[PDB]
Amino acid sequence: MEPYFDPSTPRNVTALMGKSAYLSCRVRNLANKTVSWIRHRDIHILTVGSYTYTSDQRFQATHHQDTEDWTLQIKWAQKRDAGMYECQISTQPVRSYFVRLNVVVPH
Amino acid sequence: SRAFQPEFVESISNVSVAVGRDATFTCHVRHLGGYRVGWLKADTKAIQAIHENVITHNPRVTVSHLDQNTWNLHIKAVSEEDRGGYMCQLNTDPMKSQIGFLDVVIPPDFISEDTSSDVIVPEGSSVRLTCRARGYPEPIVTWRREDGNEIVLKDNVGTKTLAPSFRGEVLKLSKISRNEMGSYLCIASNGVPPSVSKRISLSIH
Ligand SMILES: *[C@@H]1O[C@H](CO)[C@@H](O)[C@H](O)[C@H]1NC(C)=O
Ligand SMILES: *[C@@H]1O[C@H](CO)[C@@H](O)[C@H](O)[C@H]1NC(C)=O
Ligand SMILES: *[C@@H]1O[C@H](CO)[C@@H](O)[C@H](O)[C@H]1NC(C)=O
Repeated sequence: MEPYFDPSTPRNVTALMGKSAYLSCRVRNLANKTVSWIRHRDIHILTVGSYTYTSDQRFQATHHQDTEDWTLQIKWAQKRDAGMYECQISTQPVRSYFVRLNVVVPH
Repeated sequence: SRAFQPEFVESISNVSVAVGRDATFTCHVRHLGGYRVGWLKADTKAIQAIHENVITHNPRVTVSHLDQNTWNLHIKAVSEEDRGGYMCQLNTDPMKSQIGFLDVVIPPDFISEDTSSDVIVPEGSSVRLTCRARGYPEPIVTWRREDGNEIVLKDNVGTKTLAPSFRGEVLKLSKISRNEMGSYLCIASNGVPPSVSKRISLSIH
């Protein structure tokens, strides 16, 4: 069967400025496809699997094997980082799962 | 290895090819160094490839580079769904990108369901000769007598027009005389080879 996204994967994430942001992406039946993170505002490829494409060293994707979660971490989150992000499975055609990040200040 | 980032040398050329032919997009860079050329489809954001690794499971998509300045994306046997913009991207900070566009044209091809067969009709009758065609851009149909004589177009009010060709999918012949019997050719053309032509015999008794 073809891969798919866990629909429980949160579509709306809120991080704290200066802290790390975490965008989860749970995938089932990945097989030999890859899970990639894309930033929408400039269509910048961030990560492909555990590989990091962006030169912004704040980014890292981690494969959580126990939950099959391809989590994106954004260190030193800034207001500029807020907006829309895409988790993308390399099927043909691709599967996409949209996640919005919010960056706020405590209280 | 020192700090000055790569640059695009020239834009991505727009590409226009017919279904089943091969398309290549090229990204011309300078001083690429250790940065990597990425490719993706702009409209779907589908990642195609990074450096020499094809990421899409589309078997028709591959990559190559002529040299360290000339990075290619190859789309083999193009299809209608490959139509769109293809983004070349460098993992500099901040990122730099260029887009080229692929247009997928289709050569003319008749629709057998609504193209006329050979017909035998009484003198003085009216006949619709039809050749419907499909393709992109939309094909135009041209009618000609195979023997080079003129097609006779008439109105209800008693006037006839003699043209060596008639443009239109439906050739309407009315109050036909024996002089109009013969072989009619409809040619569907849209600039995308090959053109298609059907031969229709009109018999008038
Ligand atoms: C996303 O979360 C923020 C903070 O919790 C909230 O203000 C916003 O309304 C949420 N967006 C949607 C579409 O629910
Ligand atoms: C992924 O697995 C399928 C299984 O049929 C195979 O055909 C395909 O070539 C594989 N792709 C890669 C990149 O290994
Ligand atoms: C390619 O074609 C598109 C229209 O589909 C046009 O908007 C664009 O400017 C063209 N690009 C170049 C480099 O000619």
